Amino acid sequence: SHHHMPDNTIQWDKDADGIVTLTMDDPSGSTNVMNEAYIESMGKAVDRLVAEKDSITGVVVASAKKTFFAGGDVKTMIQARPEDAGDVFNTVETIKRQLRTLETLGKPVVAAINGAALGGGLEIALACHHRIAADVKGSQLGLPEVTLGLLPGGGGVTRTVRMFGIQNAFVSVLAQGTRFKPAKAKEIGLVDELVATVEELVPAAKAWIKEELKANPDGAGVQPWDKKGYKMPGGTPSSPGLAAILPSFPSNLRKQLKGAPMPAPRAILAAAVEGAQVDFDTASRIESRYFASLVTGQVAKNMMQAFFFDLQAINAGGSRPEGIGKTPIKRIGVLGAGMMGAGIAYVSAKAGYEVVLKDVSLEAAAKGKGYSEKLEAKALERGRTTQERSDALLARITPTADAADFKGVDFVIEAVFENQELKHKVFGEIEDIVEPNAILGSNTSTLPITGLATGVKRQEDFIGIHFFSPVDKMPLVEIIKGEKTSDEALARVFDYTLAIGKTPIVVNDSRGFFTSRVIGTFVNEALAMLGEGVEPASIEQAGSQAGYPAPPLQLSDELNLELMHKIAVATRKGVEDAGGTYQPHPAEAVVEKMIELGRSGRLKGAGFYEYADGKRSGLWPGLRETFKSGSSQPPLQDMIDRMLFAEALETQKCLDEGVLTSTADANIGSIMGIGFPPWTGGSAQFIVGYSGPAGTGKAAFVARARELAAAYGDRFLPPESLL
Amino acid sequence: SEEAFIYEAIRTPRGKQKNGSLHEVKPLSLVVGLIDELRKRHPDLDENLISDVILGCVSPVGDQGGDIARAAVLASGMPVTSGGVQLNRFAASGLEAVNTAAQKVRSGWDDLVLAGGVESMSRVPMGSDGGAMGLDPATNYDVMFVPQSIGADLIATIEGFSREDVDAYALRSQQKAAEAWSGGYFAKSVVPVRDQNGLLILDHDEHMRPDTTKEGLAKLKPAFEGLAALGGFDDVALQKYHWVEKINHVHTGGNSSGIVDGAALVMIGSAAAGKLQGLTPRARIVATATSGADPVIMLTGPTPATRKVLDRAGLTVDDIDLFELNEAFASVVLKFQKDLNIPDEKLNVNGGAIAMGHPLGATGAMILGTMVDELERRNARRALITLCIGGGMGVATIIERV
Amino acid sequence: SEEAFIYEAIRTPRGKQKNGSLHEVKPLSLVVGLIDELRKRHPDLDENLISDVILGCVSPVGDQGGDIARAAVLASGMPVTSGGVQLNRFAASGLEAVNTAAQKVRSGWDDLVLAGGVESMSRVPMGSDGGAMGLDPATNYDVMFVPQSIGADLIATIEGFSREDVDAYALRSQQKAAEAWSGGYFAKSVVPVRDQNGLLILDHDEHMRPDTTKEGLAKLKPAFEGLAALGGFDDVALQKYHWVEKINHVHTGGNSSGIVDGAALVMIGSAAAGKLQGLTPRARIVATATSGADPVIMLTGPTPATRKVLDRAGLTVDDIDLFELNEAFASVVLKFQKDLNIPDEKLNVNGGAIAMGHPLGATGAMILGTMVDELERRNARRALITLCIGGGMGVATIIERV
Repeated sequence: SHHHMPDNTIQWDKDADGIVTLTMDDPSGSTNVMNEAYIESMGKAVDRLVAEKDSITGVVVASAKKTFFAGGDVKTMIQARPEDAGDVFNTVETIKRQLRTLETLGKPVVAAINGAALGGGLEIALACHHRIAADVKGSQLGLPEVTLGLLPGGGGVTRTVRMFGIQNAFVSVLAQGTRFKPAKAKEIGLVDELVATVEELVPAAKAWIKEELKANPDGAGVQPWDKKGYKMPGGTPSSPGLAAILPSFPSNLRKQLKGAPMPAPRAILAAAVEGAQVDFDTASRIESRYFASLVTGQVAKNMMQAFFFDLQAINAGGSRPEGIGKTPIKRIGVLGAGMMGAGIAYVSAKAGYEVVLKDVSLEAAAKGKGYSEKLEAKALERGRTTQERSDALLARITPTADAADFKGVDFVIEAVFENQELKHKVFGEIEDIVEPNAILGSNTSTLPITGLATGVKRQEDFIGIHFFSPVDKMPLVEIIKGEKTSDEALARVFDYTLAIGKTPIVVNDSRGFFTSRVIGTFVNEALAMLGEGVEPASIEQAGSQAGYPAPPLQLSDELNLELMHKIAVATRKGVEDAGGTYQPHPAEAVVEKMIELGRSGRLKGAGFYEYADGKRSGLWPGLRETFKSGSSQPPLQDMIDRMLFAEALETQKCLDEGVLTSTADANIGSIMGIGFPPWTGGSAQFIVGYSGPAGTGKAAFVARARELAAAYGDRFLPPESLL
Repeated sequence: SEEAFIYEAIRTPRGKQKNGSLHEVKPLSLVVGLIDELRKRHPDLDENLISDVILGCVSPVGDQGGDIARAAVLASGMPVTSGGVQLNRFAASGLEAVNTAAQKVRSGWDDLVLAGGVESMSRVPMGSDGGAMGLDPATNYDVMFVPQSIGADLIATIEGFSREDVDAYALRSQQKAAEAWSGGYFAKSVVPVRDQNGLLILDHDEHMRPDTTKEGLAKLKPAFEGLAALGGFDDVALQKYHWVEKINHVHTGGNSSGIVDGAALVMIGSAAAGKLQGLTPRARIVATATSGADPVIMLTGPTPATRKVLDRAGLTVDDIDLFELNEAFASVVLKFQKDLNIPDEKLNVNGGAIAMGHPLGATGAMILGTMVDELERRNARRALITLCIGGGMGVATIIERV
Repeated sequence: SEEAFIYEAIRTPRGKQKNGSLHEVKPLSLVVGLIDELRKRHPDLDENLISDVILGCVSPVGDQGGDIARAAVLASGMPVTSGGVQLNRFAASGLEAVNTAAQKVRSGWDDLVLAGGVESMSRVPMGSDGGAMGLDPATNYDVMFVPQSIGADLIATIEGFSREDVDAYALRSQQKAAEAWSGGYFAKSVVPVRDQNGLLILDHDEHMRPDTTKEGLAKLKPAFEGLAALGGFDDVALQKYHWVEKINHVHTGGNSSGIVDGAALVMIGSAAAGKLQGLTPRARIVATATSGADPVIMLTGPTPATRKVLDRAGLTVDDIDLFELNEAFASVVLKFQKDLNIPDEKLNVNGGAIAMGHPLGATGAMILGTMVDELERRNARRALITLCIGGGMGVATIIERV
């Protein structure tokens, strides 16, 4: 059966030549989504193709939205419990039964791809026999289900493996959910032909059908894997060539994932190889059973919550003041041409903003523009950009060594040294020089915005705009609200972050803000374990297997260890000045000892690792004797959980204290800002989604936290807001 | 009770992998040649009393498929009632066949059994049969599959065995294998392979390099370094062994077992069966044991298996006169020796697979018969035979001279 | 002594060859599913006491290569000390695993063992492993290789079993298999196969044709007539059986065993091991035997093996309450019945492979567990389980209800 009283989303049209045009046009939305309306509408359309097959000679699948077809229904997939595995299995089997029938009609079926075809969208086009894509800018084609903790369950795994073989389909298409430009898709083989405009798609599809029927009548509408002499590219698992390298596919995957508990890539590879061992229809059903295994799991719900719902609530303005309007930005003034300022000047000019990059010397200001040159040249050779885009935007960056040159600027972003006395004078020398209602942003990681704001006259326009290095690659912007920061200033900066294509979060002024404070608990746990006698190799493995992109001791070498020392000094000046006794973290002792030994990280030549000409080497051999590494061998999960729970608990405190206003900003801010493991869905989602030997959810998190506190210190006791 | 005794133990010479003397010889012919030799030694034995023929074989495909033990029963003219069963427990297959045969004798339901193995690696290479543990991604990913060679490098890394240490053991193996051949230790158990005309094909273990120098082993390249980096198996192994930062790749072709062809046969029976056939018992199977250890490092099975068979026999390490552990990789032997504090003078005294080769399915039966001869040659009492096994398994056997 | 007892015996349903429910299921998953079921039944049993896992498998290649028993030990989370060994004795492999496990228990060197088999013939077809007896001309020519089906037609020719006779037995098998399912005889031992989500894949033996008619079997074409004339195997068989002029080809797909997927598992241990683990013994292994008969006709092994195990146990045909012989071909069962004068009411009482299928490596363990249930269901005493084996081999086992 091709069915599971909704609206209809597919329009039928048969011309005099017998070619049917299925135009997908869901009325309940702006894009075509694989919802219940689609499953019923495609069911009727496929039934009618079979019934009227005596008067049908070809089919053209088209769309009426800006985009071809965009994935599945996330609002339904996220609610699938393990007891709903039968309903999930039946649903994707029904979807693929329709596509398989469309695929074996004995007639050519052409996909007319006008816009984006992502996930279920591309899977529909993969079920056709010929794909034509409009070479329009912004047209993405790919199978990004792995990024949501899912797999392409509508035949994406089965068909791409049939087209490309196990190795190419997994590495290039499936494992990372890569999105492809239309020219890229034509090169790899996802699309067969290109047209300049969307208006040429359907006529080219009808032209191709007429030519295919004349030239190749015997094989018209027959996929290559449905012919008797089909040979899978790269071979099947039983051929000697593939079977020689096949045992290295899970190991390389395990190496890429660093042992992190992300089950979707494992399932994709299992389904791809098990499917290549059997016939197409049996392979498709195997793919359905692995898909249900992912949807009913917790990790896919975490990623759907973060990378779909939380990210959409942020891009919609959940943290934007709900009353303000628009204010343009005519010129941007960047103070400091270091790693931060030069990158900030790049992404701002990349969006077309005029920049006056001010540094003390014109030679350093030119070197700040040179950071854009090395990026403009490396991006040119890769052919990503070329035609005057780099050159014109590089011309928008105007270096300057004079404070007077920052005239007419209505948006200041200071990215100089984190010293309040310095920033007070730098802003004081500039506020009278720039526009009256100009935004006065300050890129800071620790210093509170309320204190910095007392150095300007119009404090209502002073705000914290924390970027992350490298500025061109990092997507998060942490906007810090000062006590005097107006809501209009927040809206103007919120709109700027979306203009430079970055994701914003809004944070109220507090020590360490959200990102710096929470990531502090991460490195402090690792440094505590090293002082406790835990092997440094185990600490780094625990960090990588937790899902972090960089192990903590390596991260502690990048963050200058001398910089970490004076951050603790700033905190000890907050409690000792208030009278209360400071309870120091035992990680501070480990920092001072490495400072005392002259190994303050990578910047000063050597830290927890050894370094040789900008190339990090192995761990310092003297580390084991210095801290007696090996005298403490706790379970690896305890090490992983101590790091994860420390950031999770600290995130809850930030939610209690009003540092963050929403769990969406917590989850996305933790993932995009401090590298929190994506499989968790965020530092706040990790609590509601924790799964361990205690159970699943907030209750299991609390018991495991109380268990960690009983064996490693009272800092792991959960707050009252979780109880 | 029904004790099980070894009445005969023989083997072929081991032929090397490249331009080997045995490459032209079907694996079936290797087994039949040994059956013919057993007929030469006891031409009046009633072969109807032989109830089974048990052959280990790690790659039972092609020439070695279709229950090669039954093919050997029929091709050699053995009685049609004499059985024939193939088994695979990786490197311990040849010893598992001996253990199974001895256990069938103790049960009272079999009286006289042939056990042994055959592996023609020049014709049917390792991994020819496939397998889920390696080729099935879900199984491979879950069990953290790491090829044996990298597990062997991991053992040397964990235990502190340097490149010179493992190369030192490899030299010792070449020396003792050369001394055993020169002294005629093997003359009565290595049955030369001949063709259908009686012409000699191979009479010695042609993988041996008796002129190996410590300096010549030092020039060899680590074999498993191109497999570990390009396959990511190092990172898989270290995720399990997270306290080890780096894997030291000490193993090469000169300190690992050689890839060779060969077969072995052992005759096992009860005391009544041997007396009835005029056979003299050479040794008694004291006890057997199966155990295992972590399947990621793969090669630490011999120590639990040896301790289990020693507890079962009510014996200690000091009660054993000769320890024979297969030389799959040098670090496995050094590890086993450090685990149980084996006196170096008791360990692989006539050399091992590093010098003479390791024909997977046959090796266990080869090194068992090697121990029957050496116990008799030295007039010693007890020997312990064990092998490391892929997947982290372990098999050990204690024999007592009679 | 150390008697061996059966504590559990379970199996999967058998999935058919064409559009079968189990074609999407890896052979490894079939075994692990049964291991999981054994954990459901005794969740507090110490699995460290399990010393080995012995699995028969006739085509140990591809999905079934690389010692699938060790893969099952590791993939199921069983203790790393629990062994794992594959064996092949053709159709008797599943019963040879049970026999070997029982003999390891009697030896005293193993206390608790898993035995069984697995064969996914829809994924790894018969003959996928090759073999010298068929593919090596010298061996093939000397032993007069004749495929089993022609040996089965030869048995009917020699004994006078007509096309109607063998088709009559085939109908009886379909009826008794349908009555056994309808009466719930199999409900507690056939473990339904489910996917990784808990969803049902197969819960019944889908090869059965309960509506088979005598007239419908009469329309079937002799399967082995195109193989005998075009291959000349008829003339080979009649050179050995020179007093038979013509071979009557009576066997078809309707009176031969079906090609199916399936696995079986049996738990065997000593009385002390079962008492220590809180297990109740269901039956006792009385005796085992290996024998054989002429390898040209291939399928007359059950009669010598059955007579040998009966002499070993000190019993006669009249002392056995249930005879279970695998239904590879109808004429093999009729021959075995005429040889030993078996009362028809005792022979394959719940149906056999003709109706439910014959998954080579697993069948022996399936029909053994079938007999443990039926002895208990009827409150009978002794059962005898035997199978015909390619190459003319024979294996028989006597169990006694406890």
